[PDB]
Amino acid sequence: MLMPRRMKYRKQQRGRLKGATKGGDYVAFGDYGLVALEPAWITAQQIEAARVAMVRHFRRGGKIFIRIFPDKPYTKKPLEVRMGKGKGNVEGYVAVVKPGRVMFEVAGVTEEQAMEALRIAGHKLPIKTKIVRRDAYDEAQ
Amino acid sequence: AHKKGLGSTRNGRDSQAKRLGVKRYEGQVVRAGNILVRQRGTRFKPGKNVGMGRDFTLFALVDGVVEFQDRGRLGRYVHVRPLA
Amino acid sequence: YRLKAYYREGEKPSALRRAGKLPGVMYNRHLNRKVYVDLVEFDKVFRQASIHHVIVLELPDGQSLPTLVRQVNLDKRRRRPEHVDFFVLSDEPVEMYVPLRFVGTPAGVRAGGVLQEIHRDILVKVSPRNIPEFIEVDVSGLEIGDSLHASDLKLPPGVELAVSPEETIAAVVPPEDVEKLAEEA
Amino acid sequence: PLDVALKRKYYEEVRPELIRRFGYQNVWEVPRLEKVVINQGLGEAKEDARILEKAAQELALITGQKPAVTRAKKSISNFKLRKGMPIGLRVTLRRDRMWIFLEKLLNVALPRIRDFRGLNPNSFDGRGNYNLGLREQLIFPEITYDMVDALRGMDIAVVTTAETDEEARALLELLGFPFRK
Amino acid sequence: VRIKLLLECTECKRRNYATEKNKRNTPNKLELRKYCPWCRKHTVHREVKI
Amino acid sequence: KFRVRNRIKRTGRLRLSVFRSLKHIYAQIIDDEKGVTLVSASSLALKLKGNKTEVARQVGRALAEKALALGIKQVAFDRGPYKYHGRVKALAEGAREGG
Amino acid sequence: MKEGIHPKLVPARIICGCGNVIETYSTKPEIYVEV
RNA sequence: CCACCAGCCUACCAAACCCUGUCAAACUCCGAAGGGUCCCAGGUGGAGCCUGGGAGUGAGGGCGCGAGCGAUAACGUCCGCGU
RNA sequence: AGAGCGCAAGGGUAGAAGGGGGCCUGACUGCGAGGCCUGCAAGCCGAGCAGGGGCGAAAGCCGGGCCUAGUGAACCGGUGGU
RNA sequence: UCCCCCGUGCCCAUAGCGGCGUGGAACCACCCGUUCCCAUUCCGAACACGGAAGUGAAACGCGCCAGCGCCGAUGGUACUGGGCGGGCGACCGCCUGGGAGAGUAGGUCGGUGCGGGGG
Repeated sequence: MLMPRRMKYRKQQRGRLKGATKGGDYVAFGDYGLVALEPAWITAQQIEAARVAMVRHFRRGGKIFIRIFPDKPYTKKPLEVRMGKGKGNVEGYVAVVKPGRVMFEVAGVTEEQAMEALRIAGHKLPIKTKIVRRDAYDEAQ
Repeated sequence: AHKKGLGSTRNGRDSQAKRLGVKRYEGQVVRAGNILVRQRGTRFKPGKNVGMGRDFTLFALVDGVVEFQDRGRLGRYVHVRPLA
Repeated sequence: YRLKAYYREGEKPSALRRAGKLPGVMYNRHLNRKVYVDLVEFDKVFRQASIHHVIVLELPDGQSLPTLVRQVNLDKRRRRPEHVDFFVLSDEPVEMYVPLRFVGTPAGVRAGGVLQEIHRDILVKVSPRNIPEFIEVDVSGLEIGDSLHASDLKLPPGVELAVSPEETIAAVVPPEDVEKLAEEA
Repeated sequence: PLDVALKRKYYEEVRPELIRRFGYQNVWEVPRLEKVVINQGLGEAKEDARILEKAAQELALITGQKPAVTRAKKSISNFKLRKGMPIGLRVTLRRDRMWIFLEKLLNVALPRIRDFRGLNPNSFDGRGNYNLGLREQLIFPEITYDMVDALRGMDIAVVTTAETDEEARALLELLGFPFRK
Repeated sequence: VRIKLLLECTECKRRNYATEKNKRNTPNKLELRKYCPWCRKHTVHREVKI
Repeated sequence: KFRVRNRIKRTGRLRLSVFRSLKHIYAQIIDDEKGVTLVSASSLALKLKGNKTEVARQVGRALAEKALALGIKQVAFDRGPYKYHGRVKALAEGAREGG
Repeated sequence: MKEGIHPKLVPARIICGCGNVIETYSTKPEIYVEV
């Protein structure tokens, strides 16, 4: 989780999400990484779920970084209502993530550690991902 | 069915869009009293027989044809030059 | 080390790509022809390179010339190289990223702690007569909270610097556990 | 010209010491005196009219000139006064006028200050400027008890063509400014 | 609003007209502004009536 | 610092681009657009006299004739820091009609 | 300084506590103080 | 731990700034594809212009992509270009 | 140019629209070329012309306000005049 | 024909900053006097009116440097007319033409006409 505590617009329109990551597939941080495969929102609930499952499995572990950040307002209408009359509610605080975007990375772990960890952490999220090392990513800032 | 407490709004209010834009360009004869630039701030500064009014609007003073100009450390220019 | 090269003509990349050749451009001072290589040995060799090591491209033109890399645009989608830039070398003081090899196991390290990999690759002005290989970086006496930066690093006699030097090249950071489940609060 | 005591001495004494020790092989770059403004801005002009500025003009009356009631700038709720027209008493002194100013100053003004320990040395701007305040208005010669209300200090400002510490400092010591230590 | 209200000035030397507005709230005692009538050049003008 | 183009409030029509400086008075009359000038008259930069105010007088009137040789009738005294103390040559009698 | 209602000038002395005799030129005619 | 006033220290909080990446309909340094309109040119078609009598028509719907809304549900509704 | 530019924000502005002083009163009169806009109606822009008026040494600006909100056709009747 | 400067204007920062070197013989600028013209919500600073001695630092004019600042090719890609499949959608692919900024190379502290004086 995490988000602004006071931004600019309570509500904002859904939008269209096709692809291209916009920017963010290299590193400069971790030594292993987890990268998305589909153009969807990732919910901060799921995000912190991953953060958990991660630091959870590997206790006393080093530092993990989240390149993403859940800053998209979901419009959730009250339950059992009728059409029109308004909109949703500032629920589902999430982020816009497209394939090829490094959601999150580990550094200081172990090989199989980072493996199983990021493996499960990714298995949590509403998609599927790529577990990546660090070599080609070099340069691009 | 059961439809409990819902609500309302406050935003069903819009400003009547007023047709704004530039009407005449280089290549068109404009003869004395023809508006050719609708704007709010100085998007287009007047000049050579060009005119401005009480609301930043460019028009024709002569029976001349429009043309443009760029002067960075001054602004954007329109010059409606006629014939010798 | 060694790698093949061939002159690009101007044929649309789409084909060159879809076959097996990796398209790219090379240049020096004013020269700017177009070229291409071959993914597999290109990939394999580049691992033993980047802007850390020097490369050589032999060409069926009668001339074999070495370059360094630079700017690598990618596919984003499905993640992999799809274009490369190669700056032809010289002997006149050039600027690029020398690797910093982390060395030292102090108090930040060992007693928990994780190194802050900021700048392995750092902007330096070295004469292409000299070639700094693996600039050592002293970690031998650092503790969590602190860092290391500036001229503290190794400045080989044939290499000059020009970044800040302020820029923290590395630091040590605190680990995590179930104590952030207390933060969960 | 208006020959006072420290003026004639500046003419003469300044050239030997300044040119010999500091070394200034330029007849006109040589950074000497400059503008000396006196400023007594309060903030108590919440109102009380210019019966409160009448006090402010009495100040300029002592320097031998008439002032301008420069003022504030913004809306301050805390100590009242918004917009920006209260009390920021100011006058501009130059050449032969500031001459008589500092004249009366180091001649007779300064010694009766009560905590006249030593002219504060740590108030250097560093570009040929020197800024300081004071605790009593009557420390200067001309004004005696027959006008005083309670307390009305002054923030003296003296810019100099100088640019560094040493030159303007010893300029103050060649125009009589007895520092702390 | 009436506080600013609406009043009309008239020339002296018989009648004449021109239309205006006031501000009684603002220090507006009486008005004798200088304008031009239908007949002849610019002259006097006095304020009167609603 | 006196720009404002007072020359824009002189873009009205026909210019007299000048400037005053310590020793010389640069009284010039300029055809604009192409910025092609015409009529110059100066202090001792015209080799006339040494006091700007007297020079002015004489110069303007000398300048008058110059203007009146090239079919010149009216322009506008050009300066932002002008202040206008006249220098009652004020290029008014000096050809222009001026004031 | 110019104007007109300016508080004027005129010389002033100094009959200090030591016997000092300084010659000043400020605003009030009778200036004298301490040292 | 002192006063004429300062020192000093931290796996604390944080103004700002530098770097590391980063996000945006109501952010915009750059800015297309495109549309728009004048100028010259071709284009003979139930093109077009101009005045004049007769209408009807004003619940429309689907698919197509581009946006809203819905839950990036609806053989859902809401607009736009396209049929 | 992040200040301010009455009020909401947009656009705009320090080569002024902002802020200081002096004379004033063009929130002028009789007309309006030709254009914005558009179902009608209403709204928007203004050259020039002539009467005279204010400031400007002049060249010259002035038919209210930096603009977009502050509005109500007609029928009825009040009131002063022709 | 051109050299140095002054008045000036055009390009719109590759024209700007900063560091630096140089000129006062005509100039420019400080300077100089504050009686006269004249003005400052206060200042002869500013605008001035009258100008001998001096100065070339500051004002500026010319020169050298890129550190900052501005420009930015060329490869490739984004997105896209128009055409055509594939997927339950979320969405992906191909041709035809159109073609960015991101950045790398590298560029750049100037370009220039009217008028005036001295040589």
